[PDB]
Amino acid sequence: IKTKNVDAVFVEKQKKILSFFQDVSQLNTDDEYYKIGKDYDIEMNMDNYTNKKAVEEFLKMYRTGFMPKNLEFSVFYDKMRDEAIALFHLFYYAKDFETFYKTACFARVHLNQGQFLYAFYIAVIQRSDCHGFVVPAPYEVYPKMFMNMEVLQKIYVTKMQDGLINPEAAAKYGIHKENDYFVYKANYSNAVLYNNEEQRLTYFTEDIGMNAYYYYFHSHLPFWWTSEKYGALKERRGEVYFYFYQQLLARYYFERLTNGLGKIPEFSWYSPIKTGYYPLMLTKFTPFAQRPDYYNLHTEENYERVRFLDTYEKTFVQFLQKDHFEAFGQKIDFHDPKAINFVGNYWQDNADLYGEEVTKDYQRSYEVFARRVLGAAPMPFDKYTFMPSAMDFYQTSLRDPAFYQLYNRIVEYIVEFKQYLKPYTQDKLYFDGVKITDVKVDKLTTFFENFEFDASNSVYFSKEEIKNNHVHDVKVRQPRLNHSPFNVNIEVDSNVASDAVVKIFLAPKYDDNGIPLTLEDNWMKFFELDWFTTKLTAGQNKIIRNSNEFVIFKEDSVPMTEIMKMLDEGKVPFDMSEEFCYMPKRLMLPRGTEGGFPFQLFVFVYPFDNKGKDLAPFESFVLDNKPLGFPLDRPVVDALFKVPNMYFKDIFIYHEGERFPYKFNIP
Amino acid sequence: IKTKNVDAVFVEKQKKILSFFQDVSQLNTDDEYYKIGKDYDIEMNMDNYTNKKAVEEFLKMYRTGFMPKNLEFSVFYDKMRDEAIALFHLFYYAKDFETFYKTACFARVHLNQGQFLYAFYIAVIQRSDCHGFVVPAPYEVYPKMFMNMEVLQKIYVTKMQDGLINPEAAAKYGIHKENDYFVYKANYSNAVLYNNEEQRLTYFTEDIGMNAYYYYFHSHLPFWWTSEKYGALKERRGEVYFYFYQQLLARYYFERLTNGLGKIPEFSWYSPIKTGYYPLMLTKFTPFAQRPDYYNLHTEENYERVRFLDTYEKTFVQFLQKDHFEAFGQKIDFHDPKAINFVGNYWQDNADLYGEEVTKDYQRSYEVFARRVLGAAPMPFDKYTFMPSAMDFYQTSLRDPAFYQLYNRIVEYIVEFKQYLKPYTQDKLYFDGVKITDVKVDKLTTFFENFEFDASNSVYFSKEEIKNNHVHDVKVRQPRLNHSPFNVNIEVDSNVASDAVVKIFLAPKYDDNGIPLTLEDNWMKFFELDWFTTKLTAGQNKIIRNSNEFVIFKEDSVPMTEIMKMLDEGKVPFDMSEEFCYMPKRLMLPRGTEGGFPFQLFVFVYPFDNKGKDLAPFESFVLDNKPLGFPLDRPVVDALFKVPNMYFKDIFIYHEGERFPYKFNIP
Ligand code: NA
Ligand code: NA
Repeated sequence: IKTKNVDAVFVEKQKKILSFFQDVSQLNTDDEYYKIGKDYDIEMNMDNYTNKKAVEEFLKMYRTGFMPKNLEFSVFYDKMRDEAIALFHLFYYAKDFETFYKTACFARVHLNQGQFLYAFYIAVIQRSDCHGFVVPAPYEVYPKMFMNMEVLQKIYVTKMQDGLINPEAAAKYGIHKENDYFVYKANYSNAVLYNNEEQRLTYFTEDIGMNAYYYYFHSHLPFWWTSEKYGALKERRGEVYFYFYQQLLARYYFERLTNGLGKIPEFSWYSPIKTGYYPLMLTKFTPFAQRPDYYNLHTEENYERVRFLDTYEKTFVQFLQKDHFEAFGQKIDFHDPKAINFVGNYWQDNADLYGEEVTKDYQRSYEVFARRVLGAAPMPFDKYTFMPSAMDFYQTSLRDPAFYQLYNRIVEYIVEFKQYLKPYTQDKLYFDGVKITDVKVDKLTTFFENFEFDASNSVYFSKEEIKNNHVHDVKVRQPRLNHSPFNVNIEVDSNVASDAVVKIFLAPKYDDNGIPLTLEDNWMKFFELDWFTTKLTAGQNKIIRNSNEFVIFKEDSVPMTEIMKMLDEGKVPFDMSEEFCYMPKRLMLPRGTEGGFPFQLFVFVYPFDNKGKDLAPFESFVLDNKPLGFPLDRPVVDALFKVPNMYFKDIFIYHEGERFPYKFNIP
Repeated sequence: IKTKNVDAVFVEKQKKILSFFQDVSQLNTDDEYYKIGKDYDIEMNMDNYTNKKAVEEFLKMYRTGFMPKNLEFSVFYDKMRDEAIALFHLFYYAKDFETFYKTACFARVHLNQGQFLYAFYIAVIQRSDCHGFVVPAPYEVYPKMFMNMEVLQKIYVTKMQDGLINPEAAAKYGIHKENDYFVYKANYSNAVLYNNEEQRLTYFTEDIGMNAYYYYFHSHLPFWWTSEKYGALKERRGEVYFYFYQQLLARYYFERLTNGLGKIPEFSWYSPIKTGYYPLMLTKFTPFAQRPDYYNLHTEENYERVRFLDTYEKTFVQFLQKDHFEAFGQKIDFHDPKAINFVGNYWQDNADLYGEEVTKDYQRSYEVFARRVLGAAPMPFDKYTFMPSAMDFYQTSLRDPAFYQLYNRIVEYIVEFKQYLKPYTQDKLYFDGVKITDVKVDKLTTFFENFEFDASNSVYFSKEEIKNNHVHDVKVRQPRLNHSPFNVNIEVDSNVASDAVVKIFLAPKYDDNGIPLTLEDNWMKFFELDWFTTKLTAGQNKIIRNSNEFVIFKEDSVPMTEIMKMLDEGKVPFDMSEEFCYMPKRLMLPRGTEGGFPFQLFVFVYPFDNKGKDLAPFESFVLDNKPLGFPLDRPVVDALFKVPNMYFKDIFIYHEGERFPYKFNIP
């Protein structure tokens, strides 16, 4: 739908990129990438990389040996990570497109496909020549990680059988051929297993968009890499960390509310953890590890891990006990809101915490080991051989209740810091002579709709079938949440011509007992929907803002084949070219109820720095230096806070149509 | 066997020394030491001590009162320790031999014998005039701590009875008279009790040599005393600590392997500990404390102790979290391998950790309290009255599985530091133009053989019997492990005349599942056998090294009576005069199996600093400043490591003869 135009030169480059996301598990020896790949000599091309040191390091490490082709790559393990990072450096410091391309061809040919794709996807994102380029949605690149094993197996069965043996029989199982695609209907995990109440939320926690979303978040801004590239953004890194989780968690909490599930559970490393996770997914070697209910974190195997983790926390508790201290070669003062940077970087243990370009093995990650122990897997066999859990991958992390429980813990500690900050005062927040006299919102209505994604990358083909470009294409379809578009009409009385910023937040109305929600202690349950600017004339004004224009969300990724068609028309998708790392639009609202679950909308209008000139979106945010999530980035005091340029509207989220996703999947 | 010659002046002094290790529990009032002892006045002789402050402190403390004669001294308790240290200062700062001697005479006469012997043994070792002198093996001085109570009681019975009542009946019990010695055959603890699998290792963990060995290690270099005396060695103290345990533990792990017992168990102070220890030993007041299986460390009595211990560890975890920090008035950087000193001193909490000559009560020992809580004894009655456990003494410490579990924990934390160090590079380790083309090793064969030790010091005599120099002498005999001597023939191709160092390590082949062992993660399971130097000529060379010449081990101590005979022949034992603090030779190999348990030998040849001059052993090590355990003192990367001057030979440890020690002790 929303597109953008592109010259034949961009087209050739884009198709070259996408060729690496096409048949990922296998090698076409006839194909151009293979000829290039097989014999390409990095050493002879040394002067075609910006950074000799990087390439040397790569050749060293590579001649030493990388991970093998049959294993499962995860970034959370040292040696694999380092291999990946070196490969990435290689892609990144390539002189030009051509060399980068030749470098990929090599790596595709010579290396573990998981490692390669991790590296490449990030390089494409992070390279400056490649800004403007497009990467396929992660569920197409790694489809095996966006579906339960039931479906995956059905796919393999159908392929072994070279088609359906009894079409009518297959239809009972949600399998049918549609033109030259085989289509699998896919149920969420709780259609087959309801082990605890968390399964109530599967349509969210398993939603291929939510998971892809987290995968983008990491890809844009990996914990091991410095934010150097982004210049000024670097000094805000910590801020972005906290914001991302605090937002995600708020959105998650909304889902919880509408399923009658309340606040996110706390755990202790010295105690068993009540909430299990039974992953219904596997790998060519092993199944993902399961965590039974009341799994005891404190066993022989974890004793040392727990020590480390306990210390990592106690250390931050000590920071909170002083207000000003020296850590990691910086001098920190918790009265300073800019210290959020340090705090965010502390918890993520990222490159910017130290002054470095990449993290080092001895700089041990709290998140890595939290994930590792929460994951409940047995100890890895060797460095390349471990039992995967959902927290070994960004594609799968959102699937485990424990994920939210972990980041909840971290975020909470970060707000323990936020308490140091002076609450915004009356006269910091006032917009003199402007008043929001009314807010009116359209119908807020959620629903489910079937969605298909191309899952072909999961299918293995034959020597003979590959040269024949024989087609066995696979689509997986499942109900995914969506909502109807809606308008927010804001009526404001500006005394005077002024330029304003309008901000829109969604928040809960009551807690799960009907206690109405007070800002004083519920400010962090506010989810930001929109940020925009408006000319405000004297007298009466009215802004109309449509949920499609909301800046914080994106449209669904277009499939590769569709992107591929658009390229022949000098076209490319807009949203995928620029706006990929945002939350998908359909998920903005939690699942409402047939009778209208109560939330509230917080509209806030405040003075914009004129510019004296015309305005464009991206730099317009950077010109006003308000902290992310303003004015709800720190504790509020209700009475000191409320003001005429604020408005709170009680709203109701309805749901229409079929309420349970499995009803779509009925034979 | 290996002896050395000595003038009549040394002889008189040596016999004077040994007279204090002769009848230790009783006083001969007719004897010369007593006459001297009883009336000797320290105050009047004040000007015969180097250090007035020391002697004053002694007289103060002594007039206050020392520990009583009937109790059991341990160095791990404050007040007793301080008394000991003061006594030691007195012995140490004596002007000359004569005064030192007069000082001992006094202390023997006036003080607790345990305290006295602890003090004296160390003073003899540490005094410069006394270098060259010889101390009896600890199992002769403290025989009660090198045998189970069954045997001790048999000794007392036979003495009360003034001999054997029915020789034939006694023979059933492993008791018989042999000339004028009464001989007791002694079984290891598991012949009478197999409470858990650790009992499989008793022939090692109870071996009187291994235990004596640890006792020497402490005596040479007590945690409470500065390494000032040893000059340059002081800056290496921490290094020696880690090395000693890391070596001992490796040797221990070997024993584990050949008994099918695997890796050393981890514990938690907040959890019960699975491995019990049932000491079969006692004291004139009480039995040693027992730790049942699944003994809970976390009870009211230990709550505070655990806090302290937990903190002591968390503190080091924090050091690891920074790489560079200030602690104990030093600035530490963990990228610097010399920081090992600080690290070793941190864990031992020794005098050199602070800048001091002796430790102070307020400088609370991690090892002391770890020992105390692991020991499972109830809380001491008063300062001189406690229930002993095997970890209250260096003579007994090796007997408890918990000992290895403790030092394992510590060592592991220290290798967590070792990860900071940059792995030796290809060109640090290469020996250009030299190549080990072959290694061939003789038959590696272990066996048991009966060993006797004079245990007479455990026998109480009569007023009448003492003046009559009536003889009731006691020998304890038990099978102890040994092995056949063997040659390592190393074939090397030196391009050129060079001087080299050869090093020999013993290491495991597989883990307990048959996974072959990779240096990357098994470097710390390498046990160093030999360090020597060789002229290497151009063309083909071959070094032949015999296990007797291996520098790291020693021959068995000669008994006092035998030493006593040698003195009448202007002779003294060589090994006991210089080489006492080394591991006994017989234990170098773990117990093999009748069919050949697999290990491997690592030979490594590297360039020696010419000297331009002739070479002697002790300073030849100090001229090349390679860290202890080079090249295996830090993590290795297999591929970066291997080199032509290295060689790895698969080897097999056979065992011959009777496999179980109890079969020697059969009536
Ligand atoms: Na939590
Ligand atoms: Na341990």
